Amino acid sequence: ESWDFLGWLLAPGRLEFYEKAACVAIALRVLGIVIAI
Amino acid sequence: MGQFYSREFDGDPYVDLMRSLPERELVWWAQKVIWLAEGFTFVDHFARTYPRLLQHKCQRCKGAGVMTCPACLCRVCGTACAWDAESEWMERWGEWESRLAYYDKATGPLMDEWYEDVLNAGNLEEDTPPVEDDPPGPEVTGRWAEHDRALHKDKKRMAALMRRWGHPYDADANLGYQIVDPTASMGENVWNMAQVYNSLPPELNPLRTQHLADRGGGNTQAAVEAARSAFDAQVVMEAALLQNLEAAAQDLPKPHRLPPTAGTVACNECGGAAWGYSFFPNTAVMFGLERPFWGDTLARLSKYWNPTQVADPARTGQLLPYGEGGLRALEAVVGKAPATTGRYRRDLELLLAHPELRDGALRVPGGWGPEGGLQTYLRGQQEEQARMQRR
Amino acid sequence: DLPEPRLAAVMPDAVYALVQGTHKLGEYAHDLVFPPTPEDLRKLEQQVNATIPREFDRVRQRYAEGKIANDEQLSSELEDASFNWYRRQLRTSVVGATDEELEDVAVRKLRLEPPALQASLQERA
Amino acid sequence: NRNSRGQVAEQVRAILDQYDAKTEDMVDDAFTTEVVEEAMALF
Amino acid sequence: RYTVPFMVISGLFWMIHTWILDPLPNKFRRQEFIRYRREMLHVASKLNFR
Amino acid sequence: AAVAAGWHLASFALNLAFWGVEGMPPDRYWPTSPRIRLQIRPGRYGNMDGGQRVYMDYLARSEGVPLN
Amino acid sequence: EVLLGQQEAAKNVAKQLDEGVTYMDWTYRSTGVDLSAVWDPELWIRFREAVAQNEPAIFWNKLLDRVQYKENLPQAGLVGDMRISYAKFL
Amino acid sequence: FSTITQPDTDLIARQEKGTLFWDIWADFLVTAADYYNVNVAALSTIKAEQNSLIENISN
Amino acid sequence: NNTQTNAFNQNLWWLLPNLTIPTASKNQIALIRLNWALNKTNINTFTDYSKRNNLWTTQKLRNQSKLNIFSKKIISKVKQKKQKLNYMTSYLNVQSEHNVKIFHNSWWTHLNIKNLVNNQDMVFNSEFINSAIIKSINNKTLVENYVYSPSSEKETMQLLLMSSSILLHLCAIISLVSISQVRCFVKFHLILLYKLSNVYNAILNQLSNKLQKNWIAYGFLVEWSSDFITIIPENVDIYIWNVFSKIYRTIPLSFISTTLGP
Amino acid sequence: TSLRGSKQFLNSLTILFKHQKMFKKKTLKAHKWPEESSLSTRLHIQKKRKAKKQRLETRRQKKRTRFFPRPVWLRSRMFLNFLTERNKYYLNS
Ligand SMILES: [Zn+2]
Ligand SMILES: [Zn+2]
Repeated sequence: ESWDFLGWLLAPGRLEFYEKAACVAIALRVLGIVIAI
Repeated sequence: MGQFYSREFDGDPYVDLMRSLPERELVWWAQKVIWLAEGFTFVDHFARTYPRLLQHKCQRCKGAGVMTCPACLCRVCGTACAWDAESEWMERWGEWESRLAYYDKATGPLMDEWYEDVLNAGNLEEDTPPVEDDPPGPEVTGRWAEHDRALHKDKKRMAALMRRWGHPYDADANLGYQIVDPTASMGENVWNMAQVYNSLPPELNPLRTQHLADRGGGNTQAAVEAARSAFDAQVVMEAALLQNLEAAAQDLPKPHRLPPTAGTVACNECGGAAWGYSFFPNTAVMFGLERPFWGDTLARLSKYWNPTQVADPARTGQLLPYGEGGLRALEAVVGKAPATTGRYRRDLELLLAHPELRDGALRVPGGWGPEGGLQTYLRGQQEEQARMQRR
Repeated sequence: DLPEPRLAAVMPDAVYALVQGTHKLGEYAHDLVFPPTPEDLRKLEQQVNATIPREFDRVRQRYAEGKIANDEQLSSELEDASFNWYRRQLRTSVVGATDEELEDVAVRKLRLEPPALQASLQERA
Repeated sequence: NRNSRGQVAEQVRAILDQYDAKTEDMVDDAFTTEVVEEAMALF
Repeated sequence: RYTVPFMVISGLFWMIHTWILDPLPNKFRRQEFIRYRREMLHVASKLNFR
Repeated sequence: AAVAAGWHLASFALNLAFWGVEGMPPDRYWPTSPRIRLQIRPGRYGNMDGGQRVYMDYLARSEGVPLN
Repeated sequence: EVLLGQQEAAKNVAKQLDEGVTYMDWTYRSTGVDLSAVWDPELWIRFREAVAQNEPAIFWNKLLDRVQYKENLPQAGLVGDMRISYAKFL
Repeated sequence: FSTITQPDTDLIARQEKGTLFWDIWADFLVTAADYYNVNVAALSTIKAEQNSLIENISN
Repeated sequence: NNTQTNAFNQNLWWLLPNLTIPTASKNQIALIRLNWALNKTNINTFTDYSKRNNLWTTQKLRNQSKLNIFSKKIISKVKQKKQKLNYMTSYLNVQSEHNVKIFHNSWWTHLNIKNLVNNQDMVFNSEFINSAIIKSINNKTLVENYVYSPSSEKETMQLLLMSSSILLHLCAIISLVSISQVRCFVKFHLILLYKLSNVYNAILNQLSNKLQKNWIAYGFLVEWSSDFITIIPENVDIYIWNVFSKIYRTIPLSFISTTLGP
Repeated sequence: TSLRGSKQFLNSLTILFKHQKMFKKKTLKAHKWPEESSLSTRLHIQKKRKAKKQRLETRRQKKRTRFFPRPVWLRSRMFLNFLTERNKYYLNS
């Protein structure tokens, strides 16, 4: 019942990094589609 | 980010593409950062999991490091601990609770709004005056009239409280105003806690007794410093215990090998190490064969708990079981008598003698001795009743 | 990994969405390989109306077939009824239902008074 | 349910966040919901 | 048990640097690419036509 | 412990008697460079003009001269 | 998709035979991989109950307790070197 | 040595996208050659690149 | 905040105010006490996205200015109030919904209490492990009855154990570095160590120069973006190969001496 | 003079609620082991207050809001609990 690998992978600091990287990836995917002008 | 424009980046066709596409340049930068972090994640996972293959425990103590006492289970055991003494449990917990009440911000927003109210005494948004007008007479009896009078003296008693003690934030009884707020960042609150001595209660704060720096006096370096050092050692030992519990929760060997206690001795082979790393990987950690089968453990324990005699006790002349000495309305109706109990006998007798101590409005601090809780409250009531005859 | 705002919310939201989508696919399949008989009015009434407490009787009489209740007026009356029930249950939690305090806690919180089995089996069953 | 100290802090924050007819038909349980909720978060 | 965590880490980061950040589909993708201006802008610096 | 350390010292003294390169023929299966042994060449992606400067600085440091 | 509502009382026996989905004890003799060493039958049962009752907290609480196990360690009442003894514990 | 001295993520990703751009979709030289090219001065801002591109879109 | 989940976070902890066995041990104990506090503030479990907060906060705050359906709304409202009662009272037959803790989750994890607990710096022993391992190898040895139980036997099993351990460690290292992101990590660390070695070299050789007889283009972009086969001399490859071949040159003779001995 | 409880502290939420907030009538007989006049008056005041808050006759035109003549009968007991908790430091030896 102690899921050490998943608790380590989903640690709050790593979750914060994944949020930041998802923000940057979504912003740079939008910037690249809305440049169709 | 404006980079990849000079001659120093001439030669790669994809870089030649990224010259005129800033979105490609930004995609490259973000992707390189993400790839580097993924490499960090892979390496950290390897560095976490590969030492688990190298851990081997002692086969005699099964990785415990302590064995059951040879005698008595004493001068061969360990030296107990601080918390085995049952007589000091309530005092230790009372001092710990008094220390934790400094840090406790469970009533945080309530004390913050009280602090704002006592800071700006110009509030508004009342919108209806409470009626709340019935302290009827100093006459009649019962419980309702007494509780209602004690509830109606709330304003004057609160004024007395705010005059004698004031706000906890204005006297540093609590942590103060907004210093540790969640949702800000783990690290801004760490900075605010490291600011002055916010991690210590004022009973151990160094900036409270430095004014007594001449000649020592009340032992600001021998009593307050000793108390602060003991408190820090206790919280560090709590962190060690939590790390040991975390390692025990995932079946891993414990990192901190604690000394043997009053029922245990050190292992014969380890001496207390109980496990260690080695060059040779563990073939039980690998292949999943680390824990024994339940039926095998049951068979081992049954055979160990049920010794058999293969000699009839008539040919061998044995008439007694193994051991020394050999020849030889209580405990069968009610069953035994408590042994750890007995220090609470006086408090139980006083609670039976005075049923008013069972009042729901009364909350004593707690304790068993003459000093603390029920006996302290009874002595205070008796002293008040004796001194009201002289006044 | 997922939508931006926080990963601490979208992960339970995704788990809840997976569970409810699995429930909604388990349903509509047991209404096609086992379509509803009058059970659709029997098990959706009575055993559901019993779970509906008091303080909703007024809004159930008014909005349903007795009057009209708009959209936000209906939601406002439902909120008022829910808060009346919430205050009633807070009072039932501390001072009890229409019974004394020696039954509000002494026999209820302290789990004395063992459940009625002899009386509920002989007199009823 | 018995709240730990952190969950008590969450309760105090929720209660202190939340908000931010004839007398006859008025329910007998007509008390101040916020005051009772906060007096339950304490004690 | 020893090999899946690497796949989990790789997939978890692949969702954020390939699925969301930079995709790459096949087939007819003319009208979506401004890259071809630069691509035809460097054709004389690429291999002799053949 | 002296026997184990003596075995390790005997191995080290054998390596000392080996000393350098003298007495050993050149081997066509084992050239002195792993890039010769394998097939590792730089290609179109990765090589850039500034890389010559960086290569010059790394080669200066590897040869042991403090010039760049 | 289809509307062929077949009726048979052996489908209850087949659903009971889908206890292998719960326990994964058939996996080694069928594939070679002993998935019962890593499968969580309690978590599968909680997921099944959550799906059946439309109450996702039943599965989510167990999953979060499995993931954040360290935060489930006793942090209340264990303050500052709370060791008794082996002998006092006995 | 052969494993550690191998292309990393940046070099591998610049090897498939670079192939896709300058190697797979650079086959449009045969298209633009059968319709019209000048090359050479098709660099810079000749303004025939725009006409060739819109003719490629129109097909 | 940026270096939170990394081993390079226990180096910022030593750059705080005073916060006050050696002084380094006292500072570490003080930092462990600072981590123990702010967990005793009981703010770590609070999350703005908890279902508990969405029960009160986002239910009074959403309305704002701005069977069937009715008995599907009534039951939903009753369930919401039931969860609110469970979160507050001794309500029964209600199960709560948890939240992901994201603040100060395990304060005891990012601390090195080992050197303090084992009574180092004030002033247990391993190696029963390998003795027990080789003893078990000898005591069981699997018996090579197919070679009619030869005399050496234990030597063969010990050689197999050493070979398997060495090969497992080397295979783990090779499989780890076979990942391209791990190669990116190695490249980044090599660049950092090169620049820091240049700093060391600058300082040291400048001192031993005056003591004799007494921008991103150059700064980590053209190195981070280039194939490291390009910017690496063949001199260092030849040097590493020569060092390796000089170290592992007596292996045949030492193997023959060990196996041909007693 | 030392730390001890008091009956004037009124630590019981049941006391603090049957006296100040909750005023209902119970009809049953006891099986296992309070100024009704005042209670009825307080209940009627409570009903008038709830009614007024329901027809939005208050300045704050919301049915439920946060009053700020904050209850002394609650703030005082919170401060009493904090004082008795932090004054346990003098309960040593
Ligand atoms: Zn042992
Ligand atoms: Zn003993």
